[PDB]
Amino acid sequence: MNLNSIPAFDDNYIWVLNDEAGRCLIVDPGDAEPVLNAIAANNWQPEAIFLTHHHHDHVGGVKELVEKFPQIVVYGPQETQDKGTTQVVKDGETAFVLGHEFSVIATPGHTLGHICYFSKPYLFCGDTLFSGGCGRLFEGTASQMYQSLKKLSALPDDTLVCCAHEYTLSNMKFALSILPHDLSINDYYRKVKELRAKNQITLPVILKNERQINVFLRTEDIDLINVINEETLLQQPEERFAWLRSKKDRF
Ligand SMILES: [Cl-]
Ligand SMILES: [Cl-]
Ligand SMILES: [Zn+2]
Ligand SMILES: [Zn+2]
Ligand SMILES: [Zn+2]
Ligand SMILES: [Zn+2]
Repeated sequence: MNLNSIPAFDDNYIWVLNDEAGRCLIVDPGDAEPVLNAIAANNWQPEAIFLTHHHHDHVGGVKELVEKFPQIVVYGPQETQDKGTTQVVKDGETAFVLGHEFSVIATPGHTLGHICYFSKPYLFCGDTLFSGGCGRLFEGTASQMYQSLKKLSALPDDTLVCCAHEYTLSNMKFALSILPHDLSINDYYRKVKELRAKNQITLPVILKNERQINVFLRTEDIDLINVINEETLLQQPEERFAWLRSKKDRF
């Protein structure tokens, strides 16, 4: 398969995988217009849409896409049944698309019903995991997001993190506000700053690298533990997650 990105709105990406014949899988199409344009420009043959969660910026384009291409199957969680899903998927299920079996992983936190899709190496993790960050907890608890990120981080090292928003630079500025001396975070911040200064996409990222630069994946890293403890004594990695997530909310 071949990966493509379609920008939408201010900072969304609509990921598309295509096979050699041009059949395609479209992930979280919040705006149909750039998707329809890309389908036509590339002569793609739409097969499926994957939805990760119910927010407008991920689902708004479904109706128009399926009107133009009624053959599309729309896979999504129960919380998207009223957003155009025609095949519900749940934790531990799979969807067979473009000749590949995608695993479905429930990741409550950003929304309660958020799911991620994985077919090695591609991880479509929506708004759960971002490069350098994680989703805001609009519906779920910090415990849920902590457990969700633990599952995603346990995927293979070569996983390509295909998240939905170009938030990487802001995420790294937050990281430096917590760990200003951390060399890996500083180096990745500079790389990202330069990509964005040239208007270049920062995604996808390799999970092995991501774990080293993402404070939300580092709650057992002694360096982060120690810096947090200079302000608030915390012994549980899950507590460090909630402390970080609340700090980021205010940043
Ligand atoms: Cl809104
Ligand atoms: Cl978010
Ligand atoms: Zn393959
Ligand atoms: Zn969202
Ligand atoms: Zn909104
Ligand atoms: Zn979003």
